Amino acid sequence: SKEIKPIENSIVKEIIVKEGESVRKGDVLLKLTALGAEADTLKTQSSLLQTRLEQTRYQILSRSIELNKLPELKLPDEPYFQNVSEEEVLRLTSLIKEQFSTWQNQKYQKELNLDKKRAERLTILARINRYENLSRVEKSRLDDFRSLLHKQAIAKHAVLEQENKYVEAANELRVYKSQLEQIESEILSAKEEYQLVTRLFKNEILDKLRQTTDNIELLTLELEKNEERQQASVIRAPVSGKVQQLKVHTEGGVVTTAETLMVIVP
Ligand SMILES: [Zn+2]
Repeated sequence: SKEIKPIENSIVKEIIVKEGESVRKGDVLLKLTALGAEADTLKTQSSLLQTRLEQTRYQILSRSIELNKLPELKLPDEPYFQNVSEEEVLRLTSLIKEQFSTWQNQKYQKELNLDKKRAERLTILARINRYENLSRVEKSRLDDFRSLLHKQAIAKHAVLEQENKYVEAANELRVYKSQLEQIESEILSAKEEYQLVTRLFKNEILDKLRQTTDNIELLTLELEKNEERQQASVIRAPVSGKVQQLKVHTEGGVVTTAETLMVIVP
């Protein structure tokens, strides 16, 4: 007495009723899935898996920053990590290893420069000490010399050459002191270069981790829509009675909203 049509163009997921079967109002007759829903959901799920792999990547790298060494490169076994291919895991671990290696090498280069500057500073300090001691010695010998001038116990020539020696010592000292100031400045700059590497690495990891979080959020919303559309529609008997004129026996075939799948009499 009443015709049964699908609310939307779909695929016959399950045929529960047979021809001539008696059903009550509310009994399930047919379950349908909307066309193209499973493929869409599959796509969204794939994207989710990828984004989560990336999330794992940047989490591991952040941890490696905190440890200055890589943690164990394994996926946690959570339900979103149930359909991961060997290729995806390999790609993940390779990416992690390569980024960590590059970071470490950059650090080591800047640290190398810094250490070179430190060694140079040590050398400069040694020279400064040397010529300060030399300067003072020549100055004292010269002072002893030049008032022997005023008691005419020494030649002017000896005085001139001692003054020459002292002057050279003092000039060398001044030069190396200036060099000390400059190298100290360069050491400061080198420290800032060394620190900048890890600073930027840490920042970039935080940024990417945030991005993956946002992406997981949006993809989750899209997945929610997909799951809402994909969930099987159930057709329940609007009245109790007999199933007649059933024109559906193939699971997996297409039915349209204009098609009468069966009638329930009366
Ligand atoms: Zn001379």
